[PDB]
Amino acid sequence: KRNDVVDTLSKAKNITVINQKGEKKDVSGKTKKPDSTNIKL
Amino acid sequence: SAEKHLSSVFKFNQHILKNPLVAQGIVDKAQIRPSDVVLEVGPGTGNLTVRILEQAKNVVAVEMDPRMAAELTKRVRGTPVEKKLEIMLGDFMKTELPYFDICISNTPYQISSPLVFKLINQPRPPRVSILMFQREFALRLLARPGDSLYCRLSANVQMWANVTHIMKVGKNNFRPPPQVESSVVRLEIKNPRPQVDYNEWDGLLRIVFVRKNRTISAGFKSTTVMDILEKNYKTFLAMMHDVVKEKIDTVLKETDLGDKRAGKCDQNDFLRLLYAFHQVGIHFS
Amino acid sequence: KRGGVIDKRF
Amino acid sequence: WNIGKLIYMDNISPEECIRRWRVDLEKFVPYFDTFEKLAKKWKSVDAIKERFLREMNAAKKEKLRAQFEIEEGENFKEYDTWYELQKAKISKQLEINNIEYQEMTPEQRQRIEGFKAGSYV
Amino acid sequence: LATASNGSLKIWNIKTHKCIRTFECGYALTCKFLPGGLLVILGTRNGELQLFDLASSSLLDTIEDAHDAAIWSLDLTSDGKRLVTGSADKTVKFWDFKVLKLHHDTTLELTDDILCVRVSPDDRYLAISLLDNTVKVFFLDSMKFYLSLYGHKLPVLSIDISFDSKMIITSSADKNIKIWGLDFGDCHKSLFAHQDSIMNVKFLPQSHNFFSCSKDAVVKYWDGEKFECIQKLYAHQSEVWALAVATDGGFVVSSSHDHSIRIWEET
Amino acid sequence: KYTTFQGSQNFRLRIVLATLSGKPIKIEKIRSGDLNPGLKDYEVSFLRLIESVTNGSVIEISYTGTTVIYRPGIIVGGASTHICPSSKPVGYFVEPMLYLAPFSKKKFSILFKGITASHNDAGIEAIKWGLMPVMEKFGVRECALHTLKRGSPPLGGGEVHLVVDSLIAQPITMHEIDRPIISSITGVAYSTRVSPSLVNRMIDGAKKVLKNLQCEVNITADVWRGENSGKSPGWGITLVAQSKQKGWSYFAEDIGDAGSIPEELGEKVACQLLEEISKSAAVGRNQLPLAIVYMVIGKEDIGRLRINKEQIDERFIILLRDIKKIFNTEVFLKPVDEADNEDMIATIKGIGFTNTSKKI
Amino acid sequence: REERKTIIGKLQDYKIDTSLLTSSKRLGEG
Repeated sequence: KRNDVVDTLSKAKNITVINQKGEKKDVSGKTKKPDSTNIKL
Repeated sequence: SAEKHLSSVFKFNQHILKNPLVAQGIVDKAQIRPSDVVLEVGPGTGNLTVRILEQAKNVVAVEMDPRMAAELTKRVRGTPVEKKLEIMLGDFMKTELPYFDICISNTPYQISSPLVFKLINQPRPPRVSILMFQREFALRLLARPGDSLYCRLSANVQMWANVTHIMKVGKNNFRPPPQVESSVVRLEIKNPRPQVDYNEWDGLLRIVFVRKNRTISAGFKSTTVMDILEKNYKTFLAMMHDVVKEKIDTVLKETDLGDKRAGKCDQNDFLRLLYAFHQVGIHFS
Repeated sequence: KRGGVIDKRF
Repeated sequence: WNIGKLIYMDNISPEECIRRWRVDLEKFVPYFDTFEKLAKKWKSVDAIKERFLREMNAAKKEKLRAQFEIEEGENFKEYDTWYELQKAKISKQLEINNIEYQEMTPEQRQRIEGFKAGSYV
Repeated sequence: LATASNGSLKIWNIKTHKCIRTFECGYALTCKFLPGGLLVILGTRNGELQLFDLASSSLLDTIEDAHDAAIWSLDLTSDGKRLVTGSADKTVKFWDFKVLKLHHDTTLELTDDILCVRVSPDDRYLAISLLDNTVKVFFLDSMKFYLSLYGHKLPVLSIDISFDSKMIITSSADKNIKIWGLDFGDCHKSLFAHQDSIMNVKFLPQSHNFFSCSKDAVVKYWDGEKFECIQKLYAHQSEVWALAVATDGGFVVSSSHDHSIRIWEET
Repeated sequence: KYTTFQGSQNFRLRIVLATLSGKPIKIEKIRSGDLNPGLKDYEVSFLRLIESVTNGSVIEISYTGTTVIYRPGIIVGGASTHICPSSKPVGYFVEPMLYLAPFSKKKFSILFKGITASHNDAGIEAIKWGLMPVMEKFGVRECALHTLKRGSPPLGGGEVHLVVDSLIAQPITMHEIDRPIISSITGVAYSTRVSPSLVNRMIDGAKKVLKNLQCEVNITADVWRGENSGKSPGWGITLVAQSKQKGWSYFAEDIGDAGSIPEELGEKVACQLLEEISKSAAVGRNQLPLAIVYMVIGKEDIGRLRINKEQIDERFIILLRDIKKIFNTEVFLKPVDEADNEDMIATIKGIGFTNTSKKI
Repeated sequence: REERKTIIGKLQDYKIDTSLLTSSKRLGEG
């Protein structure tokens, strides 16, 4: 039944996963989300 | 690849309340304003979380069991309060938490002591927090000077916040019934934070609470207390064992604190002790 | 319901 | 120019009334002075401070005695039965009515209270 | 037509398409051209402000220490008496012409460097861009902060002010063009117009509609009312660095990394 | 026959007083000399609201619209919805219902739709924290104004729900002869369809004026965004001075237009509140009309309310003349014995009104 | 409290960093 619930977590968008290192990532495993010269040049 | 990442952070390995009044009482004593965002620790199924969401602009739920987070997700899916719930899954003692005005927690007892200070040290802390602790740990927080349970934890927490008992929760109120009784307390963090160094207050509190029912003078008689303190004085001069002995003697004599017991001392008494060492150049930490 | 507004304005 | 009489003489206009002894309720927000003038007027918080909350030891305690009366002293102010309490409230209210009427002038009193019972009319 | 690049300043007649006058200069970042065709102002990365007169065919005055950092943008008031300078120095500086030389009158501190400066056609207020992704609008008469525009994902590259002065459009590296209502600081709409960063967006004079030019070499016409691309016209093979619109709005010019200058005129 | 009134002055009160008194009235010469004579659109809307919550009332409008004859019925209340024309905000229509809501056969549950603020009418925060607490002092234990959606001008689109659960026979007699001591200043700052910075900027302005005070200041930031934030952007603040000793409150409110600086408005409203506290003794002037009306309709008993001299302005006089024409009650004024201040005590004998519509 | 206010206010006059100061946590090392 663990697989049946894991899809629910991935199904929902308003879930943020915290790893051991403390960063915030989405269920899929990707991190959920300047130099002056570079931006204008 | 949801299983790929969630399995790398969890292995997918609790006493559940069944008394509706305490949950209703907890939310009622929160006195949640409509324009307040609530950090909820230990949402569980969501019985407390749903009630908070009704009266809250936003609710941030933090969970440790991926099982229980989904049941929160399923309970609230396709509901008007779905947009107002954000679930953070994983350890939250390491992560820098967001802004929140109130904290309602069915807190895990293992992280009870870290949690109380994380709120206190949280920048711009919550104005009121309804936390549910065990009798032993809670009674230490509520312990007053001169009482048997008066301790370092009481002295440290009491000066950064005021803690007040709300209700008592019996072990029958949960199943499987825990071996210890439970309680609910309200923590009000002081604004502004009393301007005393966090380290210095701990430093003085610790050396005198090694034996709370023993005289403060004796607490400084230990050889290592002199050595750790002597070097601290060498730090003061950089930017002498007999001298630091004499300096300690004058402070305890002049403040008339050398003959009393840490278990029977108030905030002011330690503050005066904290000063008299600063004047003579001794800084604990 | 009894009574109401009678508007004879042209 | 007692305002009590000025109010009820319909012939005098209200604008005529105000000046002698010294616009409409559709506008809920009341009239006020210009912003910059108000800012200058309230540059300091004086003139209102009363409204907001071996010898010097005595000087502290009267301030704090009064503060205790203000802060939490309303919970501390005894009839045997609940019936006596209700009767006490009524009797106190009737007692208050008498004092105001005893203060009151006879020609005014009949205007407010009317012809009390016992009057031959 | 006034053309500015590194170490060179070129003036091009429209009909001839040939350079009437060539002016030596520095690493000019922005070019501005006073009313009446008497003068042109160039701002260099080195910090110098270069002023030329077409009749003189030479520089009048240079102020190397006008801005310690680069003058990343420059604009003029409608009267032309005050010159608005936005630089990497984190300070907006105002230069007032006197008889001709320029003297500094007032400076405005800011938390970040200035990407662009835009003075309204009505001259009531000045809009400032900064690196923190935030646009701020100051009253020009009083130099008091009026309102902010928040929420941009990446810094705004260009700010233009509509003729009615009710709306401004902020073009940012996030690739979304946002129109903002100044009366209350709301974003009426946001459009992902270009696949790459959008440099410049200009209101057509007397028209809410605007052109836009981006790094991916696509230049588009957008209707203010419909809020959709009127016309997609693609000519350049490289990044279109800047775009300028005629006072009448008859013709519009764009410059690309290919060194080709194209004149766009409605039929 | 009919008690006659002239002009549109205190239009809603004259209607409200008639409904409470049950005496038929006539209002004539309503904007006779104006180019557009007769009732405005929202005035007619108000009469429709009166008809909805009452039963058996006869209301007629002259063929020219300049004269109205009102024969009140009984207050019945019930559940209904009212669409408020843009010419006035919801607060204009919610305010008169407060005078009648506690005195109905059935509880008032009225859903109001329209603009939710203006420069000249009570706001939600005024009613919620400035007027309803006064009713609570008069014995209306359960009263609430829920805000479902905020609608700022000119498009509005808000939604506010009025629920008055308490149905009482008549107001308790008022006895307030002392100047309340203010314990703290509280308020709510709100904005719609705009960034939170605007709210944070007003509170900065308000705190600037009020920081000198010796009492706590805590102004709530209520930022409204999304579907429930209405159709137009807008922002405003309300500051309330609270005296926990006896549950008395003083408030001021204004909203920002296009071209204004939030810090200035926060400074003005914070500067504004201090003016009201100086001019007030027991109730604020914007609260006085509600306080006076409740006292006259109490039991046949003498209630006492302390009022400052500043509160006796043109608005106050016309209220006491309108009330006499209906209820024949005269408000008496006596000087206070103190010399530190020049307040006076308003003594009013209630007309012995009783809520006869209610089921028993 | 007023006595507390003097002490905490006076504490500002005598305040120093803790970076090099070894905490009392070292007490048990001996």
